[PDB]
Amino acid sequence: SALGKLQDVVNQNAQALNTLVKQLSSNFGAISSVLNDILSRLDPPEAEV
Amino acid sequence: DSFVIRGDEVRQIAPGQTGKIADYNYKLPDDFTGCVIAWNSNNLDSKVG
Amino acid sequence: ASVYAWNRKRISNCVADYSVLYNSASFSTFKCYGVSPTKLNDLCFTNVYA
Repeated sequence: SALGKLQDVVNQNAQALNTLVKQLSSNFGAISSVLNDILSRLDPPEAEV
Repeated sequence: DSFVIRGDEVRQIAPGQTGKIADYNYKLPDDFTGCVIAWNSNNLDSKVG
Repeated sequence: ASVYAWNRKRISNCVADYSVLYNSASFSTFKCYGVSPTKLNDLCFTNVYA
């Protein structure tokens, strides 16, 4: 625990990365969280949206 | 660009549309910038027989 | 079948040549949501429902 001030830092950054990566798995209102799946289901006029 | 179609196909003359006309006859771009005008011509293009 | 008692047909364990549908001229409305029919030739599913 004495080195917390260091470990904390690492953890923070790790979170900020993990969260970031996690935000790839979301949809944000779209029909899928993947990109190729959209490209393999829709034509440009709607895959664009 | 002038031509003639049947009524229910007028809907295909627009961006992002599909069907016989939009696919094989006359296809508009998804980013079309311009006007589409259409009017019935039964009095002119139709005849008995 | 009447709309209130609409029929359902399950499709499984078969190859689906969707062209026969999206290359035919017998249909007035052909509207695919969340998918393009052409791409369905490259896709698999556990079941389909007609």
